[PDB]
Amino acid sequence: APTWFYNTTNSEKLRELQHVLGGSAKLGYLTAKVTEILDVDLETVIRAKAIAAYRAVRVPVIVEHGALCIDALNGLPGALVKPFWESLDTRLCEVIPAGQRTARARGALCYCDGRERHVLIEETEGEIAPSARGTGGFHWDPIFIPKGQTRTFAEMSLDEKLSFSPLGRLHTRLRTELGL
Amino acid sequence: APTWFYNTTNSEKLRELQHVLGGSAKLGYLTAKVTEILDVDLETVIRAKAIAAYRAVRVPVIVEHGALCIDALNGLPGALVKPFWESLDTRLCEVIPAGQRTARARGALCYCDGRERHVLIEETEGEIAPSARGTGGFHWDPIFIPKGQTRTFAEMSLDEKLSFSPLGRLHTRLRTELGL
Amino acid sequence: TTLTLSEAAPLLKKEFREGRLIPFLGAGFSKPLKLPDGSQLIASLAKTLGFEPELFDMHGRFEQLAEFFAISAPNRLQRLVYEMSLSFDSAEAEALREKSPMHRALAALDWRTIYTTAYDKHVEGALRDAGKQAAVLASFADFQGPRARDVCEVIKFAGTLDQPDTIVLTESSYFQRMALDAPPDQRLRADLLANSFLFIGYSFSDTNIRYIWYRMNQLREQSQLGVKHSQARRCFFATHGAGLVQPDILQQWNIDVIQLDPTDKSASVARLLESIA
Amino acid sequence: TTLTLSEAAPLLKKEFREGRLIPFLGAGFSKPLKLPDGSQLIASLAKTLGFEPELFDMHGRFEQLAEFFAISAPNRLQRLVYEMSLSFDSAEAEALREKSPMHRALAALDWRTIYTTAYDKHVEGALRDAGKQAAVLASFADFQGPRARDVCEVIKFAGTLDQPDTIVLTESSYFQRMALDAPPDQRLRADLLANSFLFIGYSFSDTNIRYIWYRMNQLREQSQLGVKHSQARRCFFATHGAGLVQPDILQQWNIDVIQLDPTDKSASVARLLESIA
Amino acid sequence: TTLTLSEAAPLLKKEFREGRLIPFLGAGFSKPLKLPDGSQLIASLAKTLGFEPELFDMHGRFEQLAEFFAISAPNRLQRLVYEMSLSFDSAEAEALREKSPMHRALAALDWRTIYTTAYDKHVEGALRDAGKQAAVLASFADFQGPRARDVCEVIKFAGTLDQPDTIVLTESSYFQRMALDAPPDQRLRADLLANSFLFIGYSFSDTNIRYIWYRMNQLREQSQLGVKHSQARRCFFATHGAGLVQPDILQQWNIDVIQLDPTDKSASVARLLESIA
Amino acid sequence: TTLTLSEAAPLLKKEFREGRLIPFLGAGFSKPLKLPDGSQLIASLAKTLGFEPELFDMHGRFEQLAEFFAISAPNRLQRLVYEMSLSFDSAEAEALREKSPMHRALAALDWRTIYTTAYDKHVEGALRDAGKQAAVLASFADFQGPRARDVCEVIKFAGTLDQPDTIVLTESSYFQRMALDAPPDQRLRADLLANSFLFIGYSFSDTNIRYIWYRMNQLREQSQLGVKHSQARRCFFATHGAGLVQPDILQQWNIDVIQLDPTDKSASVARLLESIA
Ligand SMILES: NC(=O)c1ccc[n+]([C@@H]2O[C@H](COP(=O)([O-])OP(=O)(O)OC[C@H]3O[C@@H](n4cnc5c(N)ncnc54)[C@H](O)[C@@H]3O)[C@@H](O)[C@H]2O)c1
Ligand SMILES: NC(=O)c1ccc[n+]([C@@H]2O[C@H](COP(=O)([O-])OP(=O)(O)OC[C@H]3O[C@@H](n4cnc5c(N)ncnc54)[C@H](O)[C@@H]3O)[C@@H](O)[C@H]2O)c1
Ligand SMILES: NC(=O)c1ccc[n+]([C@@H]2O[C@H](COP(=O)([O-])OP(=O)(O)OC[C@H]3O[C@@H](n4cnc5c(N)ncnc54)[C@H](O)[C@@H]3O)[C@@H](O)[C@H]2O)c1
Ligand SMILES: NC(=O)c1ccc[n+]([C@@H]2O[C@H](COP(=O)([O-])OP(=O)(O)OC[C@H]3O[C@@H](n4cnc5c(N)ncnc54)[C@H](O)[C@@H]3O)[C@@H](O)[C@H]2O)c1
Ligand SMILES: O=c1nc[nH]c2c1ncn2[C@H]1C[C@H](O)[C@@H](COP(=O)(O)OP(=O)(O)OP(=O)(O)O)O1
Ligand SMILES: O=c1nc[nH]c2c1ncn2[C@H]1C[C@H](O)[C@@H](COP(=O)(O)OP(=O)(O)OP(=O)(O)O)O1
Ligand SMILES: [Zn+2]
Ligand SMILES: [Zn+2]
Repeated sequence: APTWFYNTTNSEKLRELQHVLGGSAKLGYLTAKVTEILDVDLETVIRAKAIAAYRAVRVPVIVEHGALCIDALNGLPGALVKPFWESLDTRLCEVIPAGQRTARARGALCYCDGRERHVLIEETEGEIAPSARGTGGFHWDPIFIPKGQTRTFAEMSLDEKLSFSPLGRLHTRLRTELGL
Repeated sequence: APTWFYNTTNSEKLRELQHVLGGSAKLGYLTAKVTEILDVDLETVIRAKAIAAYRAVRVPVIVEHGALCIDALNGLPGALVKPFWESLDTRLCEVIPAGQRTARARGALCYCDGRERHVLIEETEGEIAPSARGTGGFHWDPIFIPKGQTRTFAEMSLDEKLSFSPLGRLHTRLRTELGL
Repeated sequence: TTLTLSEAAPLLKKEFREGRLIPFLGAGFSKPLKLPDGSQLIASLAKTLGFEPELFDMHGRFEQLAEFFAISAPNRLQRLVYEMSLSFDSAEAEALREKSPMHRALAALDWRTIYTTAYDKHVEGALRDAGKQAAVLASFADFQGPRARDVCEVIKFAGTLDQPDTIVLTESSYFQRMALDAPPDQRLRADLLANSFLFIGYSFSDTNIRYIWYRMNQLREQSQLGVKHSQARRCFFATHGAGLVQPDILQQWNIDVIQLDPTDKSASVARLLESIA
Repeated sequence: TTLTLSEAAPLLKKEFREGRLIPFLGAGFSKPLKLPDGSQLIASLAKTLGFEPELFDMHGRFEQLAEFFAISAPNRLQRLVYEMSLSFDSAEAEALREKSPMHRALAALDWRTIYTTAYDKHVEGALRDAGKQAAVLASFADFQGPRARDVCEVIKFAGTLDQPDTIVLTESSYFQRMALDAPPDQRLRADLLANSFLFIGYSFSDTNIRYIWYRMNQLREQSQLGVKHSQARRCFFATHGAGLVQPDILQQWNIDVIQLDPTDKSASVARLLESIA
Repeated sequence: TTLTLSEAAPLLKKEFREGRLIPFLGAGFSKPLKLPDGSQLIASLAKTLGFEPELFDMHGRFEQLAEFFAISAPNRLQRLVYEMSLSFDSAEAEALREKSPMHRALAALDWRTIYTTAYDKHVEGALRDAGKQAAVLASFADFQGPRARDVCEVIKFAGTLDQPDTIVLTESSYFQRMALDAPPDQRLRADLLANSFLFIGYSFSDTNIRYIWYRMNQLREQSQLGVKHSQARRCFFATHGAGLVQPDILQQWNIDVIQLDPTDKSASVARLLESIA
Repeated sequence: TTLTLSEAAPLLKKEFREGRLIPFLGAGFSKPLKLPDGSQLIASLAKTLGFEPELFDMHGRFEQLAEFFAISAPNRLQRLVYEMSLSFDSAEAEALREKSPMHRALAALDWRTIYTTAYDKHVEGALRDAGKQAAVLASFADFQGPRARDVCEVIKFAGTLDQPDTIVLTESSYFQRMALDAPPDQRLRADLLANSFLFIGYSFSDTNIRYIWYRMNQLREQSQLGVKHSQARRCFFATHGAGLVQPDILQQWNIDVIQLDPTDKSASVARLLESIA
């Protein structure tokens, strides 16, 4: 039986984390839907998301939340990236001026065993693409190009995307701190 | 003794609503701080804000939340206007292209007596100013010019701003439906 | 600090082959029958009273919101029992009950006494499906009445829908049961003197259950047994979602917690009842 | 459906000049003394145990989280009483108590019996500040001991910090008080037979208080009085934030709700105690 | 016949750098904190009992007057402990404790064991002020409980105010400690086998301390060591006001007297603790 | 709260005719023989050491000043015993002993065991004056030695002057008797199990006597007798000048105080011993 449960309703996050942490027999999977608070700080939102998911499932839970801080928007959306990609689909490449396309793709895991919450944050420098290119991946992957690379997250495979994305450095930290 | 309590932590909203509904002896004032949920829809946020404020003060409560839907951003920020003005102060006039400056200033009251929540929404067409002009008012008033008018909300006095702003049509609806 | 399924399985075989294990079933045992639990009743009571279900749940506990419902109008509690009968013991709830793996695995064992706190005929009705016969005992006239010599007696600890005077749902009915004078209260306290219990689908939220195990531990402490002998007879509490505080409160009362797999709640209980056989 | 301050003021004058009004004070009566209520104790118990205060509050009620604290380590409950004595009855809490308008208005009236459920000497200490003298009665030895013929007897219904065996804070201590055999329990039930009570700063969340007024209603319904005479003797429940369900539950038990102004909670109570004079 | 401060300073450096020096602190170590000694407690016990403080001090020793206080009324000893906790461990006594030069000079040294006979948290509390951490050991559950690998253990030889069962104040409590069976008694007698002690602020008036050093001399005389080797391991007794009889009684028991300057009692002790460093 | 002479007289007749009353005589029983008490010895020890008698008495207790005397010079304790034999058992002290009314009234009764804590042959010497014969038992060789079939055994609890090794006068000798291993200690604790004692001329100032009656109360409290039966067997403490604290300490230990007339101390004791006959 598992002892830690990764809660997500996003089925594309689920097959990413099962690609690397899938072989661990100590990790189960739940799909409870939680409501995030309104704040641009990633640390604040992921920390209030874990207590809201422990209240739902009542087992040691691991939640995940992201950020897409942009320099042209002074860090917006931040942790408000979920209703930007809903509203601005690929016009998000056009609302940002050409010449200052730089941004940060941040990502945070927070595990709550019921008495303490611990947050693990990784971060990837990059820049917004001039137009959405690429087919693979999911939300905002056709618009983000990491630093040094020329291709987007959508143009790379799942093994290549996780060698750049924040989740590829968060697998090793989550496995070490939880013994998965 | 009052029977309805207007809850806000924003001291500039308090002196606006006391300018018109201040003479009503049935309206008291509280200052409990609530946390809004993450959604661009104004109806969804104001409705979850009233149950979160009734849980705090346990009396019949009236809460208030706004929106600044912009056509160039496909309705963004919407009810996410509180962390935009924190991040983009007057660069918000510069992130929007010149020529399609149109926007809507929406505003919503929601009163909860403990068993039902009723939402009153008004709305003002306008357009974003080319640069922040004006001294009076508060958050995002120097950037919004109503339709027909040439001046901002910041360039108008409190009696003139409430003849255009959504709160000036929400006083009469709140007084009639509550008997204030 | 918490037993697993494979660890607690030989401990349940020993008490069952001695005939000293008694199931205590809760409202959660009827969840694969698509029946409301204690939260969806309050969502239905708020719709009748004109409340919103999220605003009505913040005005008191489950016992107190049902007391408010019963005194809103005359004959308001009688109507609830009628509506509950139509939805709990319906024909489509019986059809989901033969194909339920928990109700098959419960009736496969040869029990002698079953305690339930649910308002439905789906525990004794599972025994009728397996060819066995049961005896519902809820009121004083049921205990006095005739029964076969060897029949699994199903003790309705909360009441039954065909006898609406026995239903404890409102707060005044729980305070009437605090005196421990009801025939389900007197039968439970005498069976607790000599038997292990298996809590399935029940969460210790009612203060009428927690007070009985309190005063059984009092008789235990005043009898001045040793450390070894006062910890010999245990009770078992199978729960998918036990927290961090509640399993340590129940170690005082000789109640062990069996952690079940929370991914599929229906199959985890069914593997527990098949491991007793 | 709820009395205001001006409506309930002549009803409290009549019971006071007959000597048949008794205050029942809660934890909220010591809130202008900057003392923790039942929520900031749990925030302090979670800091000692290593919990976060928001995660620890979701594992049970107030009675159950204190039971978990007391069994985490030996001598853990004794330390809490020692710490509580340093913070509740400190010198800076006494200095805020002479200048408190509620404690001046309470001691200005000539009471004979005061019931409190707080662990501090700030109710009888308010009586010593006004030149009067009080008599703390918490244990069996206090009732048996000597007292002046005419002295306001302050009944510590929950216990006192100078007698740590009388403190009911954990869940096992509340279950010990369910039998209604303690000397504060026996004195309360006999004063409820003949007197009106005034609930100030207390919210009916403990099931040991709600069970006493339940059984009083039993004696009342079995005595077969009329509609007019069974509703004659009322009790009064002053609360700033009473909801929608709880005032209607207490109409069964002859408890009227006095709605106080929630803007300034300290001055609303002080105007109630000055309106009795 | 009596060591001075400069003579005893190299003798204390040698035992400290070997890790074989242990402080024994008395009631006089908390006198700059404006706390009562053994004489002002009796002046406070006489006020409660109705005696005059000069007449009450002539009816027996300190052990016997506290025994008379504890049996005058029920729960009279538990009232004293509560009152003592309000005055000894108050906030203004903590504020005088960071600016006290003795408590700074005590915590500047890297001790491993400290014995105290005072009921206040101002010896381990001085260690928390210097960034260090301490471990209070007063009862059997403290010795059995968990501590860190290396933490100065503060042995409360008389008891602590947060555990009122460990306090030895009355005569029956001192007679219970004559058997030398308590966990502070067993820990002291094993540390006396191998370590030098430094008595600061304590006067040998209790017959439970003088009896332990008596029996240590027995083991010493029956072991038949020479004149040179039986006088090698000494203990040190810093006192401002030692008389003429008592320093010669303690030469039997390998206890040397350090005469401190009686003009400023606070600065004389602080120069002793800084001379060890 | 204190027995008089006429009240305690029938209580002493009942224990004497059953043979269960044993006198315990102190230093004050030899005061009409013009012998020094514990205060005039210290006045004589201060003259030898060069002290003033008022300054020497402020440097410690009676046990501690005699310990200081014995280690001032070699063979200093053996000189005192020789001096005390010349003054306590002199010929003019024997001549005052036949005409003493207390020593006549003591020897007129047919005792079987007498305990004394004085250093003189004036208790057994009073028995030889009345024609009776006594048996002094002070050391181990006296208990092992031969006596007659029936002879009042005088137990020298403190020692005798003709056996100077048995004298307990210095502090190290009292600490040697704390283990309760001496033959006077073992004989006293077995006679206290079954007999009432009559304290005449002794004041409870020695902690070796008060510790024996403490442990007797232990055997009494652990045996779990009732309120009536644990208070049945009393001891009696005749004293002219008992204070206010000390009679209430001894009520714990089943010791009753007999108040004698302090005007003539010799005749008040003699009327007590004649009232037993
Ligand atoms: N006719 C009924 O079945 C019915 C329905 C609602 C309420 N009630 C009455 O009101 C009381 C409150 O009901 P409640 O549900 O809130 O408390 P409860 O303690 O009776 O049930 C909660 C327990 O059900 C368990 N549970 C939930 N889903 C489960 C599943 N799929 N399989 C196995 N176990 C599961 C939970 O883990 C939890 O331990 C009930 O005790 C009952 O007396 C009865
Ligand atoms: N030494 C203490 O004072 C103390 C502190 C915490 C807990 N406790 C014990 O634990 C129990 C739980 O405490 P609790 O506070 O959660 O329950 P409670 O019912 O005793 O107090 C809640 C009540 O206090 C009232 N209140 C709050 N602020 C007030 C104010 N400024 N003026 C007047 N009334 C005010 C609330 O309206 C509410 O009705 C307590 O009943 C007590 O036995 C005691
Ligand atoms: N919480 C407390 O501190 C406290 C207070 C009163 C009593 N008690 C208990 O009751 C017992 C009564 O014993 P006692 O107090 O009569 O004698 P004591 O032996 O405990 O203390 C007397 C010693 O304190 C020393 N002293 C006095 N002033 C000093 C100063 N300014 N600096 C350093 N040393 C100083 C004296 O020289 C003397 O040697 C105590 O041993 C204690 O167990 C504790
Ligand atoms: N050879 C001796 O007689 C002798 C002399 C001095 C000391 N000592 C030893 O040293 C110890 C201390 O002597 P202590 O006298 O101070 O203590 P103590 O308790 O032996 O004698 C005091 C008691 O003598 C009583 N007393 C005084 N005058 C009396 C009288 N005229 N008649 C009857 N009773 C009278 C007092 O009331 C008091 O209760 C003694 O117990 C003894 O062991 C022995
Ligand atoms: O690496 C990524 N590459 C492309 N898109 C990504 C990525 N990571 C998150 N995303 C998208 C998904 C979702 O639209 C939003 C996160 O918002 P988020 O609230 O966490 O998603 P969700 O509500 O659908 O699932 P969950 O229940 O786990 O919160 O950004
Ligand atoms: O008419 C307006 N003219 C100018 N600025 C306005 C107006 N109306 C709202 N605003 C600003 C204030 C706040 O920065 C944000 C609303 O966000 P909002 O969450 O409601 O404000 P808040 O948290 O400070 O106070 P409250 O406790 O009432 O929610 O937009
Ligand atoms: Zn989400
Ligand atoms: Zn806000």
